[PDB]
Amino acid sequence: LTDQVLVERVQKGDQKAFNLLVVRYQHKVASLVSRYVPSGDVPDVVQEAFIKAYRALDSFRGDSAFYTWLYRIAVNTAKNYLVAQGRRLEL
DNA sequence: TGTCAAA
Repeated sequence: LTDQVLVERVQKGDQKAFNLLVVRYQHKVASLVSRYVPSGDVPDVVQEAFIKAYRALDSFRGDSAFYTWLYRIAVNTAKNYLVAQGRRLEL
């Protein structure tokens, strides 16, 4: 089961295939997100990143490895979190 | 909104 096979399966309606991608990548994504947001907020941001990746998977062209695309989604989700945090903290 | 080398 390569990432590409799992992605193809999800794009064909096999939702549970995506759970294998989450199991494969959640530790890496948490580590990445922890570079950007406070430790207590990492799980929330990681969860959002994975939901966004899943819901946008139909638009993923496969012009990179899945993880390359997911990595950038995670970074940008963290960045959006920081913008929202700035607003809430009146920065 | 999009995020597509890899990381």
